[PDB]
Amino acid sequence: SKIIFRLLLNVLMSIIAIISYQWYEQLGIHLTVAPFSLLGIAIAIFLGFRNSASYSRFVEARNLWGTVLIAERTLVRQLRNILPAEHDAHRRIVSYLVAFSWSLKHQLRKTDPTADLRRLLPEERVTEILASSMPTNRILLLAGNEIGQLREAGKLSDITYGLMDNKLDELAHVLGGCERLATTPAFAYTLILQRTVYLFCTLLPFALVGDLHYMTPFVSVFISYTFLSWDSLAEELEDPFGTAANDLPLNAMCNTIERNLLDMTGQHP
Amino acid sequence: SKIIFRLLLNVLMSIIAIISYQWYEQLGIHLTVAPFSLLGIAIAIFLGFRNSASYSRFVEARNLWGTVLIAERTLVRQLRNILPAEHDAHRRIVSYLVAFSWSLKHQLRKTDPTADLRRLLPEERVTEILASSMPTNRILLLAGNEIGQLREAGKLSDITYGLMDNKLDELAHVLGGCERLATTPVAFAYTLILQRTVYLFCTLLPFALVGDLHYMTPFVSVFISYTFLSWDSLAEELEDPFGTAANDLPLNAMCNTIERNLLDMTGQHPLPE
Amino acid sequence: SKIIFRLLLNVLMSIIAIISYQWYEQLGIHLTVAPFSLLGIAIAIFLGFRNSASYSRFVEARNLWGTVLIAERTLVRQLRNILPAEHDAHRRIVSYLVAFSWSLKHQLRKTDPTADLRRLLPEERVTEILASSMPTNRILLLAGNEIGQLREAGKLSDITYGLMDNKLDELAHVLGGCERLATTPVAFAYTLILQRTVYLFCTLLPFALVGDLHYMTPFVSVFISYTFLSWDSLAEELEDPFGTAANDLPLNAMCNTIERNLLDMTGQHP
Amino acid sequence: LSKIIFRLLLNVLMSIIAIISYQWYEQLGIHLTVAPFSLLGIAIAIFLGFRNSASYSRFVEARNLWGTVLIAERTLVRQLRNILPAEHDAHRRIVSYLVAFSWSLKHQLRKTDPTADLRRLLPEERVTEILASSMPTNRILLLAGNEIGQLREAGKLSDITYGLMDNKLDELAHVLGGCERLATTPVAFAYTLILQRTVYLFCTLLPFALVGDLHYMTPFVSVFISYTFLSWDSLAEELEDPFGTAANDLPLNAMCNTIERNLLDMTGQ
Amino acid sequence: IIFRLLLNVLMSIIAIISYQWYEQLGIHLTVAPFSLLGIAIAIFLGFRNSASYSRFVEARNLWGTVLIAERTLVRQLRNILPAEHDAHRRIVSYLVAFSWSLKHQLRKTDPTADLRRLLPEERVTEILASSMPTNRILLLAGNEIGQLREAGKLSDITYGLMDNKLDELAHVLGGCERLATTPVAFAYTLILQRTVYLFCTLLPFALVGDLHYMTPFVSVFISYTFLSWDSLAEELEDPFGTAANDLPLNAMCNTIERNLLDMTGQHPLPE
Ligand SMILES: [Cl-]
Ligand SMILES: [Cl-]
Ligand SMILES: [Cl-]
Ligand SMILES: [Cl-]
Ligand SMILES: [Cl-]
Ligand SMILES: [Cl-]
Ligand SMILES: [Cl-]
Ligand SMILES: [Cl-]
Ligand SMILES: [Cl-]
Ligand SMILES: [Cl-]
Ligand SMILES: [Cl-]
Ligand SMILES: [Cl-]
Ligand code: NA
Ligand SMILES: [Zn+2]
Ligand SMILES: [Zn+2]
Ligand SMILES: [Zn+2]
Ligand SMILES: [Zn+2]
Ligand SMILES: [Zn+2]
Ligand SMILES: [Zn+2]
Ligand SMILES: [Zn+2]
Ligand SMILES: [Zn+2]
Ligand SMILES: [Zn+2]
Ligand SMILES: [Zn+2]
Ligand SMILES: [Zn+2]
Ligand SMILES: [Zn+2]
Ligand SMILES: [Zn+2]
Ligand SMILES: [Zn+2]
Ligand SMILES: [Zn+2]
Ligand SMILES: [Zn+2]
Ligand SMILES: [Zn+2]
Ligand SMILES: [Zn+2]
Repeated sequence: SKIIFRLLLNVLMSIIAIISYQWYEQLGIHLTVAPFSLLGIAIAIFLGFRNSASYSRFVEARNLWGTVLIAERTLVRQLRNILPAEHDAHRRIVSYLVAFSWSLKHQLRKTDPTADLRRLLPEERVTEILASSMPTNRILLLAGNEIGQLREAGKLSDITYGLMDNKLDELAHVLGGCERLATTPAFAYTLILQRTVYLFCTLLPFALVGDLHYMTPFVSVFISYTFLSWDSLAEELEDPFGTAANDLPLNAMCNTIERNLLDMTGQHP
Repeated sequence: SKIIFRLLLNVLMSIIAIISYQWYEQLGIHLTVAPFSLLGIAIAIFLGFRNSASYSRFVEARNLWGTVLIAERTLVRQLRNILPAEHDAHRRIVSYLVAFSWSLKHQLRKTDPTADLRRLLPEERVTEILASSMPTNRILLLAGNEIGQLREAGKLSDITYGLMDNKLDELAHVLGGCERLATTPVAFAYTLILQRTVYLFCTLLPFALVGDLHYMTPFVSVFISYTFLSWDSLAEELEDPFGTAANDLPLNAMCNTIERNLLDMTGQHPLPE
Repeated sequence: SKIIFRLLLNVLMSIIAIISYQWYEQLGIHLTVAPFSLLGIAIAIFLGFRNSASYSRFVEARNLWGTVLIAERTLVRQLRNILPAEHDAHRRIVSYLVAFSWSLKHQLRKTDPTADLRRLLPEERVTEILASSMPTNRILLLAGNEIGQLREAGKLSDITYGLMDNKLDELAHVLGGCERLATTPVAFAYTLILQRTVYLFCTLLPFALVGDLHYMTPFVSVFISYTFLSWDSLAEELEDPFGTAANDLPLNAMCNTIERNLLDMTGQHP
Repeated sequence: LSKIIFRLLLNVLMSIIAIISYQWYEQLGIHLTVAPFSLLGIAIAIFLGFRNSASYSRFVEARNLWGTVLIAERTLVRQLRNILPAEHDAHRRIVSYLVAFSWSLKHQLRKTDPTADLRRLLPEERVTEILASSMPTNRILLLAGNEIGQLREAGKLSDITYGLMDNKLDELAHVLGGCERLATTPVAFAYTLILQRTVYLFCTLLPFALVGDLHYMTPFVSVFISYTFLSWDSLAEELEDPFGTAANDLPLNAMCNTIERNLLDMTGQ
Repeated sequence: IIFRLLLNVLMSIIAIISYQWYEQLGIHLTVAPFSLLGIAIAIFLGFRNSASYSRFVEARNLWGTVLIAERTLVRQLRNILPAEHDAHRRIVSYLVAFSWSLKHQLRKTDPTADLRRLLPEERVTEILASSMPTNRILLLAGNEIGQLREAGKLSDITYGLMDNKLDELAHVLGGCERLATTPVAFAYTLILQRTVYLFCTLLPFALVGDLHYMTPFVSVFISYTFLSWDSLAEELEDPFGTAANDLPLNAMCNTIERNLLDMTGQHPLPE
């Protein structure tokens, strides 16, 4: 958030514009507003569409995480409703579902899931999970064996197994959607558009000065602020899985998921 | 609204601009229209996309609430169609479905669900529900218990149980979606910045217009201002869909419809079932 | 088409503006184009987005009606494919399905479904349906009973019952979707504000076009007003999809299509 | 079809008129500045933008529905092969229905005679049943459904596997309804014509408004702008008839051939 | 792009040194008409880019579904039939073959080496003999699932759960094939590109009256803004074109192979 830096440099560029207006018609240099109107409206259009895309990715990310909570709540719901007495199963599945959420956070944050895993699962499971090119996937497989074994033992039918299998499928879709949003970056343009906006804002006073004279800085900074604010919104929407204040609060969301699942299985945080 | 204040303040700034125009050249200050055009067009473009995001949130809230009515109607339809004789289960499940709606409403309004729940559920359940940090979720789990019991007693097969389970799933998506929409909107921070940008734009505008319009300044300036502020205020009215304002969702009426709907669909006759 | 009114109304102001221009200097009033460019462009942007929303609402209402035809077509196909000999059950269910659509139309037009119900259903059922304050919903429930009976009788299994149950769900989504779109549209209030803004703008516009256009004022002004008024009125047309106007959804025709479909050839099938 | 080249020629002519008739503009009091035409052009571009968006989406939807036919038919055949590998008679019958469905859909949307295609694929008895119907394509689905219906009655399909295939007939029904929906007069088609006339009027007036500024340049600039608006506007009419036979409508014949070839490929024919 | 920028500079010089001549003869270019046109062009490019982006997102989503569906199908095989490792390995081969085969089909490259490395020779012959190889692979995968069903190792229910996944892959195949053909408004895109090109080359002549020697600077900047946006659109429209960036597609086919070898304990290397 060196937007305040970019403003100050604008005020500076404005002063340089006023000062150097003295030599403007002489060097053979004239700068009108109308060409900058054209360019500025074009950039605003492009910024409008770009931000629209950024916003949508951020919302999709928030939604995918939304689905983790919904699908996990419902899997636990089904286990209790279908197998009310299998409390061991209840607890092991819950510990996989909770491990899934934390490991999803670690995967997207590019951090180590070991501590969280060790808190939740026996060490043999941790080892098996850590060895996988995709830990969240191994957890889904392991949650799968729990309902799998219940099915082998005749406690679930093929139908009731399928109802719960569908929830693991839904979690696979969340996993896939997040990995798609993480490793998605023509982000190359987000930077190009940014430099465009920067260059435009810094050239702008030079074009305004002929008309506004001493008023240049105020108008220049006002227009710069509007474009720079809008442009920086994109930047803040473009790393939804990051650690910045305006990124998704994944730690808090994992705590909510865990709290919900412990609540449903009669445990106290 | 506060908009009439904003218009009147704009008239004032216009009159100041007319009367302070004289001192303009003396202070060496020019304000042309062209840079304000650029700025205004930029702001309008941004307001367009912003409002589009606001509208979408409101429409989603509305769809989520539409889903409750649909999912609950069909769950009751399925119970009557599949277990026509099981009136006690019908009444238990209906009262959970109605409790879910009211509970959802209270949670989003951050109001006390107690009256509505006491009105609908037996006391052993009501205290269990208010014991949770997640009452609405608890109510779904209890509705699930009902159909779970019909399964265990052989009244529902695994298949017919499945058909009803799927409807509990739809209600779960509603709960999750509503909860997501209830937390601070995405990039709210900017919506506030934009509003301030619009405010500053409207109030600086006459100073830009005056050199061209003179006394006509107030008329044109408040007109432009009304256009920008009306559009910007629409976004505020759309952003709290679960709020208590009249422009927000009539959640109370919606929960009444749901209740009346499910009561309509059931009732009458005793017998061992 | 009070666009023809507003256009003439606009041609008046255009004359006024030609007869005043000189007298502007005497009253101390200048009105340049540029401020009106800014304001007109903003309005166009907001009109664009607003129309988009209106259009989306219209299209959704159209798709929901499409679903009625699709889901009713496939429910009857399932009955024919799974229980080919059960012609009595076919007739009964088909009449509920046909009653569903007409009942949905009446609900959305706020008209009396009594005649249509009596044409299709037993009187006992017509009274049952009219008793409900949600009659379309009651029809689905009644359609479901037919399917339910066939399952209790063991003619459908749980699986094949489930296949048909899904189609009743689909019709439930349509009922719900339509009820949602029938209620006063999102921020309807603003479409009325935008409408007034467009009007005022078109009215004030010639007063600011004179200085540039002189005599050409009424022509260019009426052209601009048509463009903005055309587009705004389109919103009006799209906003009430279940209305009775000629530009609203042809609900009677669509209900006729559904009926002819389900009764294709005295309801006979290979 | 391509009447734009006309409108361009009419535009060059109005440019020549404008130049010639410019002098007499005074002593009448008729001026045309660019600025009000800037306002009008921009408003038109915005509306063209939104309108073309809807036209584009409708054409995309027509293409997607046809794509669903390929997908749903592939998988129905796949399912039949995988579930009943030995039942080649049923394979051939169901395939001929699925192929018949495709061609009949095309005939329906083109309002052409399906008879020869139907006869090349099905026995006369079935062709008779199909053509007797007021809704032939829908009746083909019913017949396809009776084929899988019979396999179910004979116990070769269980209810579960009958269900898997029934779902594909549902998809085909969504395609049929969707196409019938798209085949009817577009939402607000009337405005499309209104917008067209607006663009035409604007384009023919434009050179009168530029001549003041551009003199002899008028014809070249007015035609460049006119082309731009007319190119964009004519994209609507290019996208508004997806089922037609023009070069830029969907190649339904080739698509039906692709469908047929795929199904024949999958059944060793 | 850069060649169109330098030509823009060259047109600007031509504009400066010739400005005097032509304006004398009664041929004027002002800024306002080019402002109208440029803004209209920008509006059109906005909408165009919007369609380009949406095609791109669909491609990403379709390939996302390959990973999801293939992962869950293999998970189902292990959860439902834990002991059936031969069947596991065969099906994994078909799934991995499907992905590589899809990529080859979309890129129009030769799938033979990927097929020959994954599958028995007889099966490769069958697949290469078909005009729809990727579809043939789906059919073969379905065969494996269908065989376990005939042997009564899958019930109809559990067979069904897996059949659903094969369906997801059928929708990926077709969506990608549809995306692979020429875009719906491709002809206009050619028109708009040329329209941007001509606008950029004429622009200096419209500016020079106002900017003089500054003309090459403002002209090159405006041009860059328009051509960047156009260029981005070109890339996005064509997620499987023969000019595409192959990194993500290759990445994805490798990720899924790795994932499935992991899931069937073919990794890591034994002790
Ligand atoms: Cl769920
Ligand atoms: Cl528990
Ligand atoms: Cl439902
Ligand atoms: Cl009851
Ligand atoms: Cl009842
Ligand atoms: Cl259907
Ligand atoms: Cl499919
Ligand atoms: Cl065959
Ligand atoms: Cl001249
Ligand atoms: Cl075969
Ligand atoms: Cl294995
Ligand atoms: Cl394994
Ligand atoms: Na970050
Ligand atoms: Zn779900
Ligand atoms: Zn438990
Ligand atoms: Zn899936
Ligand atoms: Zn539903
Ligand atoms: Zn009852
Ligand atoms: Zn009792
Ligand atoms: Zn209380
Ligand atoms: Zn004066
Ligand atoms: Zn359907
Ligand atoms: Zn019959
Ligand atoms: Zn004049
Ligand atoms: Zn005059
Ligand atoms: Zn004159
Ligand atoms: Zn499908
Ligand atoms: Zn065969
Ligand atoms: Zn055509
Ligand atoms: Zn294995
Ligand atoms: Zn590995």
